[PDB]
Amino acid sequence: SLSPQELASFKKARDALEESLKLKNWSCSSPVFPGNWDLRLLQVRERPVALEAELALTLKVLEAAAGPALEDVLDQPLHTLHHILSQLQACIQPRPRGRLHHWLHRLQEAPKKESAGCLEASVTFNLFRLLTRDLKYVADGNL
Amino acid sequence: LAPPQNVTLLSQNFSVYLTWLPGLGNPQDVTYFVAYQSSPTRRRWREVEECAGTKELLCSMMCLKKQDLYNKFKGRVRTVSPSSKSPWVESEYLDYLFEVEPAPPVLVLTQTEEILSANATYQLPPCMPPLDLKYEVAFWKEGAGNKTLFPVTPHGQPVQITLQPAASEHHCLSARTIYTFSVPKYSKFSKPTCFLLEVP
Ligand SMILES: *[C@@H]1O[C@H](CO)[C@@H](O[C@@H]2O[C@H](CO)[C@@H](O[C@@H]3O[C@H](CO)[C@@H](O)[C@H](O)[C@@H]3O)[C@H](O)[C@H]2NC(C)=O)[C@H](O)[C@H]1NC(C)=O
Ligand SMILES: *[C@@H]1O[C@H](CO)[C@@H](O)[C@H](O)[C@H]1NC(C)=O
Ligand SMILES: *[C@@H]1O[C@H](CO)[C@@H](O)[C@H](O)[C@H]1NC(C)=O
Repeated sequence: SLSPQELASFKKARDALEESLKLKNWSCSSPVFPGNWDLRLLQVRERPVALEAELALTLKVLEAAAGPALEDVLDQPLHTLHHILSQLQACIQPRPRGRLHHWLHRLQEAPKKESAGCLEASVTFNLFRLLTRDLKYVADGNL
Repeated sequence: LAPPQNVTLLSQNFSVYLTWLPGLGNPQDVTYFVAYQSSPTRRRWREVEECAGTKELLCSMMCLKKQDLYNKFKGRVRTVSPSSKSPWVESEYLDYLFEVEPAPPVLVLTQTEEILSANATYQLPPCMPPLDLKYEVAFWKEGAGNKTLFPVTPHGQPVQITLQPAASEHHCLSARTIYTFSVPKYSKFSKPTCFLLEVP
């Protein structure tokens, strides 16, 4: 699980991002993460795939947010996120469609349709649920 | 109407509550209305059905519809009578994962031969995020100077104690919860459960 120090450093970054958002517009035209997003709604085999997609999007957005003003407070959080992503990718073994396909589609479209403010607010507010809830469900069925 | 005073969002036993005090102006049989913020990405103040027009000075704020316990949120209360509605008073933000206060577990005791097992159980709010709860069992002879403390153990696992056949004294167990997110939070020790040890 995540150590107190990793979690303290995520909180500091999450709070700094929330602060910076008070001073920009970050309206979203569609929810970046679907409102019912929850890995427990997916088959065990599908969960790592969903988790990977939110993790990769989270990393890409926070790296682009990591300008000179925030690079210091985002450095530990990005390092931790990279390491989780690598551990996860190492364990991912590769006609109507269901929630997994719909959710990945929403994630994949978000960076093309939405403002940077929208993507930042969305991965920022999704961050602790990602770290504490989604990461936990996947680690039950690890493979 | 004078707005409610000292409006406070706090946590107890894994749950969240809003409390307050009556307005400066002190009319009577006045009632209160309560609302909470939903998730930051779809925010809207929503009313708490069960607290609507309450005459109480608190309100449970746990497992509310559309509540997002993984982000900060505030509650709000206003004083109301037929003759007026007060302005809204907001609480500070409360950020559940970092501010929740754990309760002690309720220990389930079983015995087999010389092994006494003390197993933590909890009644948890159904919406609770999956916290990593651990617990620390204390064990002692009633009235004794020192107590023994067993290793901190994860919820899910019992603590195992070896009994001394000949020690037929009244003994006592208690436990507290340790919840660690970024900083360890300790509950109080539960009320001691006591018993006469007897091996054969
Ligand atoms: C000590 O008490 C704890 C409870 O505080 C017991 O752990 C719990 O054990 C039950 C019984 O197996 C588990 O229940 C089931 O959960 C699984 C997982 O979702 C589900 O598939 C089943 O349908 C059922 O609902 C429960 O998960 C578990 N809780 C934990 C580990 O946190 C434990 O069995 C006790 N140990 C003893 C008596 O030695
Ligand atoms: C009540 O609120 C007032 C105003 O903030 C504060 O000065 C006082 O310390 C509070 N006392 C209690 C008991 O809440
Ligand atoms: C704590 O919360 C649970 C779950 O809502 C409840 O069932 C239990 O009675 C509570 N315990 C105490 C000490 O009030």
